This record gives sequence, structure tokens and C-alpha cells, in this order.
Amino acid sequence: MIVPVRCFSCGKVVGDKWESYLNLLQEDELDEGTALSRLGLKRYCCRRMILTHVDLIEKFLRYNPLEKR
Amino acid sequence: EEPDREKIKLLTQATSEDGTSASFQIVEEDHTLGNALRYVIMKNPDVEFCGYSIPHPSENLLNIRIQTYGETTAVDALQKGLKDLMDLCDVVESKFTEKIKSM
Amino acid sequence: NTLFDDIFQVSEVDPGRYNKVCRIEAASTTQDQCKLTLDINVELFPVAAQDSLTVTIASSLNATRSWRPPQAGDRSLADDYDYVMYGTAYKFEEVSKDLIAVYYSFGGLLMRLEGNYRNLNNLKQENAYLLIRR
Amino acid sequence: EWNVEKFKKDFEVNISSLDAREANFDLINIDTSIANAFRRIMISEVPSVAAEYVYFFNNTSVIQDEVLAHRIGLVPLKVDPDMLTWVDSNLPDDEKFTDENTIVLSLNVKCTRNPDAPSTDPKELYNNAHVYARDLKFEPQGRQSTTFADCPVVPADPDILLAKLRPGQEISLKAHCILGIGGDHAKFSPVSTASYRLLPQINILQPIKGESARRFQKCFPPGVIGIDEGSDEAYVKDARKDTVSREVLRYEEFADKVKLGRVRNHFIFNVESAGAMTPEEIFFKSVRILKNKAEYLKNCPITQ
Amino acid sequence: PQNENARAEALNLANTDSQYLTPTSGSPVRGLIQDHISAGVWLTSKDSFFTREQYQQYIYGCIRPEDGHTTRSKIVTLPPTIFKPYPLWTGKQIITTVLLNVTPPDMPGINLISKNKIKNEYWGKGSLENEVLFKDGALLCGILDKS
Ligand SMILES: [Zn+2]
Repeated sequence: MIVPVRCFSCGKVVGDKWESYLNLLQEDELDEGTALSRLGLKRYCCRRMILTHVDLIEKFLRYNPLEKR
Repeated sequence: EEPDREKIKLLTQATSEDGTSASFQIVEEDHTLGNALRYVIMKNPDVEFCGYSIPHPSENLLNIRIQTYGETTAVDALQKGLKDLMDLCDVVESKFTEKIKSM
Repeated sequence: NTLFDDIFQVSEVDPGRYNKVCRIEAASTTQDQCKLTLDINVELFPVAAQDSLTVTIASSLNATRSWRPPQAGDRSLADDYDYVMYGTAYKFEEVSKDLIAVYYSFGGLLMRLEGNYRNLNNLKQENAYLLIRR
Repeated sequence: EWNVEKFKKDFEVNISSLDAREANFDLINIDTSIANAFRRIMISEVPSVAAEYVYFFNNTSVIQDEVLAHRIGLVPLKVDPDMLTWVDSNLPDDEKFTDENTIVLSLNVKCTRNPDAPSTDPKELYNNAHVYARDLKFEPQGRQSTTFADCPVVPADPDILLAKLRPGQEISLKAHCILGIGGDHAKFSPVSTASYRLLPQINILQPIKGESARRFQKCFPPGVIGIDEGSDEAYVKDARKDTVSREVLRYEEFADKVKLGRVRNHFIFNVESAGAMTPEEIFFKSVRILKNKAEYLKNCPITQ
Repeated sequence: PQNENARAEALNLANTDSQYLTPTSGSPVRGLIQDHISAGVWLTSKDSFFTREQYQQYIYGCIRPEDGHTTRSKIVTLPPTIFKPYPLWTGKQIITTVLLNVTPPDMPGINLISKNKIKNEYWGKGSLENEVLFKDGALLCGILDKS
């Protein structure tokens, strides 16, 4: 589903960094370890939450019973 | 005139007749103040025994126990420790103020 | 009152899987029969090999009450000596003729003496101070 | 012989860095019981403002109602405490929230199809397809208009993605943001992480000059050990810089020539923040809580 | 159970305190299991040295007079086993103090000579930590185990 707002272990706000993360991997073309360090994630608790997120909400939203398919 | 009296409680089943030994039970506490206060009561040279004990973690109760030698009851060692921890938070707050005003 | 006193020559200091306790083996310098085997907290009181300790066993310090932490201007027999323990005697053993060996346990830190004459003044009392100078 | 005047002769604070969001500083020669209690209170007992009661009028999106209610509560709000007071729970819900307890946020988002030229990006393709946390607008109730005119209530991180939508779907809610502490729920914790660490102590035992001292460098972070010559050989520059990896204790050259330990009354606090308060101000609150946690026991009758 | 005849038999016949030994061979079935075992090999070790603040904290952490654990209504302690550099209590001396407080005062101490599961050569040359010794209720030698 959507990215968690806070890290589970420390509690830093992590939810505002998912769309900034995908810009760095797509547009700026960095690897995953350098894009996470540029967003400020440095404890490996919060580091593995943007790193390891699936984002299934883009797969759920294809099924919409409120508009013509 | 309603002061709260359900906070600190002298357990009379474990209190000596003289008052040189007494156990207490504070509500809504834990290792936070239970260990910080136990440090300061033990710096009284009349306190023979001091320790806190949390009887169960699922409820907020804190048994502390003070045993003295003499010429100071175990309540007078509790309120001497509570005064020297009030005075110990003044030293921390006033040193840390003077190092922000110095930057 | 002093029950025993001699000067020992440390021959071996074995750490042996511990970090704070070293076993001491020590023969004496005056008599040829009395040995020593002592576990000391070597962190507080470091002992190398070929040292010269002064080992005294006292019965008290000069019907007392109990232990109380030290305070203003109290005087004791422990002031002269650099390392005081307090333990009990649990076993007496005769090795042979004139080789009585006594056993101490300073809270688990064991000790074994040996000799002949000390049977006048080593009872199996649950109070025996042990004090090391130098 | 301890005394509070003898505590004051030997207590120092070195502030290494201070920032809007974090603060690293030292507490020299204080006990572990007191230094833990400041860490203990910064996480739990320091109050902060977060959304507690969420009133959905419609939620036609994919995210559940209680999941989306839970996500609003974790959004940190840039509200100063001591602008609110505490809620009172022994009285019913019509009397419970005032303009002195409560900050009322609201959210009203509808998603619609956008006419755009063409796998296309769903921000160019839909209108309001991403509900960010900055869409929670502040509604001044009562007299929260002359007292919040300097500072409106805005989330501390305004780009938090709260939900995603598709056309037809909508979210229409209204939340009450009450004051609470981190021991009740974690969303009131005013700090990302407050923690301390002891100052490491790196004791060289023998002189290890020369080629051994060059390979003694590499067992540590680079600023820790330094060299000058065979004299001023291999010394500790910054032990505070060291993380205790114990990398030197697994090379058999060095395993007797060094010992690692801590300085047991030198604490290095790293106090971060969730944005609601500056990190040097959730330490002043933390030492004043422990003082006021002791006055309320002194100024109190000893029952029975 | 719903009457007083059955409450007198869940307290006196089928309670856990009378079920210490099983009747299959007479062996005990009740004891501490996994990590209280592996903590008594560190507490009752010879490296354990507690100071005065720590020693009084492990006593009252487990023995509370208010909940009726003691027999004396005043927690009694022992002299330290080190006096002169710094007063330190041994970890075996805590097991002595907890037996000093929960056993009845009129009866004398326990006396026991037993063994451990740990051989002497794991502790070093000339150790006697396989021999458990209690003399007048005082643990004087040996670590405490599953055994
Ligand atoms: Zn984290």
C-alpha cells in the first residue's frame, strides 16, 4: 500500500520521501544507496523503509467501480 | 481544599514502629523517577538500605523502600532525597542555559 | 586481634578465563612449609609475579554491631593495609604430621593456607578478616 | 561524600552542534540514572500535539477508514505546546473539546479525470490524484484567530503522501488534534530519536609506532587515531569520533596492545525532533518535567 | 470451582506447591528453565562484583517485605567481601542474602555439598567451581546451574 508516514523503529517521518526517491532513481539515475543518503535517511532503521517498500496502491487503484472502464 | 493523596502512600504492613524503616508506593511511576530518586537517597549518609521495585510492569505502581540507621525517619530521608533532586535539576537547567547563551 | 602474619613471595599469577580475578600462588619467605593459594580481585589490587605481599589474618579491627560504610574520622586496623577482604573458614585439613591446612572462602574467592603452629589461633569462625600490604 | 554543591563544581555541558531539527551535546560527570531519565522523559513524558479523533464524512477511496485515520495521527503538527491545555476526560463529548484544548483540521479532496495528451504520469492525467499532508487545512474555532494569527497550524512535513485517488473517489474528513504524551501513544512523541552514548576510551598500552601504526589507523574511523613520527607515534585525536566497531580487537598484532572501554559519566546526547519543537527546547522541558515530577511528590501528603 | 469443598482441594491437594516431585520416580519437575539458568552462571560467577547501590537493588528487586516475601519485616544485608580499596559484594553473596531473608529466622542455615554440570577445566587451572557448597546458608563455592 502507501508508504508509511513514520519509520517503525526510530520514528523519523519517511512518508514524504517516497516520491522524491523515485525521481532520484529515474531522473537523476543514481543507485539505491546514494539516493537514500541524499534524502537524509542514514540510520539503517529508516533506511530500509524507503528502500524496501512495495507500493501496491498503484496496483489497487486500477480497480475503480466509480468510473467507466 | 482538595490536595491529591492517592499518589504517594506509606505501606504500613512493612513499616517499622520507629519510622526508621518504611516502604512506599507511588502511582504512575516506573524506572524514570524510581531510579533517579534512588540515586539521590543513597547519597544520604544515614540511609542504610534503598531500592525501588516495580511489582508488575503492566500497571503503573512503584514500591520504594528506605531503611535508616537512626536520628532520621524513613520519611525524612524520602523528602530529603526529593529536595536534592529538585536541586539537581536546577544545576542541569542552568548550565545548559549558559551554554546556549554562549554560542 | 591478629591471628596470623607472614610475608609471602608470589610465584604465579594466573588469570585463567577471568577478567577481574587472578589466582595467586605464593610461598613464604620465613618458613619453608607454609604456602598460600589466593583469589584476589586483581582490578583493584594488581599483583605480578615475584612480588612480596604481607598477609595478615585478623579476627576483628581495632562484639561489634554490623558493617556500616566509613564516616568522619573512624579508625581501624584496615588503614595500614592495602586490600582487606572478609570471609569464613569452612574446612580444616591435616596434610600430614605438622601440615595443617585451613580453607577460606571470601564470598567465593577461595583461599588455602598450610602449616603447623596456627591451630592455636585459626578457628572455623564465620568472621576472619584478611589483609594484604604492599 | 556527595552534595549538590559538589555536583555543581563538576558538571559541564559542551554543545557540539545545534540546529532547527537536531542537537548533539555532552553531559560531563553526571550519573547514568539521571542521564537516562532525561532520555526517558524526552521520548515519553514531553507532550506534543497530534490528531486524535477523526470524523469521516465520506471516504470512497481505496485506503480503509481506520488506516487513513491512523495515518493522520502520525503526521507531526507544527504547533507549540503551552498554546493548548489538556483535555478533561471525566465529562461528556459536547463539553470535552474547547477552543483552548483542540485544533480542528479538515480535509476535502475530490478526484476527477483530466483532459491531457498521452502509461502517462498520473499527476498529468488526473486532478487531485495525490492527497498530501499540506491539504489538511486549519480551521480556527472560537478565539483561535487572534492567538494563532502569528502561526497557523501546518504539518511539520507538508509533502507527506496521505492517500492516492482515482476519479469518482473522494475523501472528506475532519480531525481534532488534542495534546498528549508519548507514553500513551507513539504519535505524541516529540522527537525522532533522543538517545545518548558514552564517550569511547581507546587506551594504547604499548608504543606501536611505525608500520604497525599505519595499519592501526585503518581499524578506526579516519579522524580517530593520528600519527606524527616515531615520536608522537600513534595517539587518539578524537575518541568522540569513534564508533565502537572493535575492528582492532580481531587483528592478533594489536589484541594485547590496546584496550577499549568507555568514560562512564560522559554522555553524548543526540536529540532530534519531529519538527514541532526545537531540539534544545525539548531538553529544557525534559529537565523541568523531572523537577516538577519531584515537587508533586514533595508537596503531597503521605497517605496512611 | 463453585463451592468451598472444591476450593479446599485446589489449595491443599492439587496446588502446585505440593506437586514439586513427580510420583513416577520421585524427581522434581518444577524449576527455572532457560535464561534464569544462563544468568546464574554469570551472577554466581567469580567475576561478579557489585557495589553497594547495586547490591541493595538486586535484593529489593526480588524480595519485597510488603508483599510478604520476607520473614523479618526488615531486609537484612551482609558485610562486603572487600573493604579497603572500594567496598564490593560478590555475586555468590547475593544468593546468600536472598536465602537469609526468605527462610525462617529460628531455623539455622542450610548445609549442602553438590556438583554442577560445568567441569572445572572450563574455568582455568585449579578452579573449584564444580563443587557447590552451602555452609550455614551461605553459598561459599561454585556456580549455580540447571543442576
Ligand atoms: Zn528509522
